[PDB]
Amino acid sequence: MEKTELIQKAKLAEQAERYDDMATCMKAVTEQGAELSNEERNLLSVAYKNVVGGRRSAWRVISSIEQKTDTSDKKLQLIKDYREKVESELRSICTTVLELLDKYLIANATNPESKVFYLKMKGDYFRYLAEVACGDDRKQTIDNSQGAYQEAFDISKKEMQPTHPIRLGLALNFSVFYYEILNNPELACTLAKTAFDEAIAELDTLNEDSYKDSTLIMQLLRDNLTLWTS
Amino acid sequence: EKTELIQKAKLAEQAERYDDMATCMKAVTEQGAELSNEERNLLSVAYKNVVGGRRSAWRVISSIEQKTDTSDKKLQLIKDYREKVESELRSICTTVLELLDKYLIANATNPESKVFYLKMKGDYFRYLAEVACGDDRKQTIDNSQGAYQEAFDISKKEMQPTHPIRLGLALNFSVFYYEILNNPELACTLAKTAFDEAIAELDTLNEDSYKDSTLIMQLLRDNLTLWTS
Amino acid sequence: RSSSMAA
Amino acid sequence: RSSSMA
Ligand SMILES: [Mg+2]
Ligand SMILES: [Mg+2]
Repeated sequence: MEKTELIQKAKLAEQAERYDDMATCMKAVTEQGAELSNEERNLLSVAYKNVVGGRRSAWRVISSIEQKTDTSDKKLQLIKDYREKVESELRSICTTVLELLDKYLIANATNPESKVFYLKMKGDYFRYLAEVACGDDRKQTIDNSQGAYQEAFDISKKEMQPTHPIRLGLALNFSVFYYEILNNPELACTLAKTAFDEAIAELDTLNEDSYKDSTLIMQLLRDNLTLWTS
Repeated sequence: EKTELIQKAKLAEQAERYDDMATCMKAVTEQGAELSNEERNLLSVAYKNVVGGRRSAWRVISSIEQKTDTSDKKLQLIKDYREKVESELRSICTTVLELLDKYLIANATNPESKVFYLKMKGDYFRYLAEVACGDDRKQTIDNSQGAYQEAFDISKKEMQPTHPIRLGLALNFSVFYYEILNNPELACTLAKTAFDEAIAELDTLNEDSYKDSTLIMQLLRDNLTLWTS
Repeated sequence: RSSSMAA
Repeated sequence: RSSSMA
């Protein structure tokens, strides 16, 4: 199927909340090898975000039930096996996304904005892997997530305005990484705070649409700031 | 393996992994043993959630299809996607109806279970009817209505008007009248009759039964408000 | 849309 | 839970 029809079908699937189909469409689009437009990047990201969020929430539920079950209970084995199944699906999804990022999206990015977007995505999905990682694998997975986040962070500080929604969302997700993966609330707080503060300074120079887009992310930053400082 | 299948079905339910839940309860059903109330509810929840996604997706896709110009070159892709969703929905409904005809209705021992299963048959033939056209639509409507009518007669004969299964049967049968047969007057009368007759004996139900029956009565009144305006 | 049982 | 970008 050609790119135009793939985008049509991806939007149709999005409307139907059939995100597996949407992800398949955007995966084919990406594999066609051309640089994605902002709309196409957004469609890919939405599709895989939902596809992985399903497994993430299911995994949280199952692992919560597991860590609340007596280690001598004969039922524990089934709970653990089911968690492992969900974990395998989650790992497969994240691996597909990271393959798309390495082989196509990062490789062909021709501007710092797309490169920041994709490196942030790499950090995101490595972080999703880190959420469920245990043992030696966890250390390297965390390192991969952090490296992607840090490269994206530096590029965005060099090439983008502090109000750019991509830079702000990168700051948000990086602060989340600090708080949830590295378990360092102070640095996460300072990261979100710095992004927010450096953004308010420039907000008034934007049109109302860019103001809207930036305000949303800044509100998320402040929400996390309030949660973590309590 | 019944106990492990049930544990896994409940676990998948909590994780909202309804395909796994449907597979677990399908295996439990195919074991030939009649299901308990809990197990019936697990099967119903599983397949309700498995088919509801397809139903909502189909409504969205068909809606987008109506608003698409008939000469638009992009129309055939929308049609093909709707047909794909329809095929998935037909597969699900056929699986459920096979479970009903081969195991559940066959081994149902009491009229409560028989009403539950015949109502389920009505529900899934109604889902087929929602997306059918032509002769297939007529046949699916006839099957749905027959299931609903037999369940309704058995429920009037054997069960009190406050029983939540009889009330939910009245609810779904009124929905069938309104949405499939397209007779709002008879749908209203069916819903209102079930509702009114349920009020009297409400003081006899227990906690769970009271909660379920009043929930269904509230749905009946909501449908009555919507249909009459 | 009409409401059916939460089943 | 922390809010990431959606
Ligand atoms: Mg195992
Ligand atoms: Mg058809």
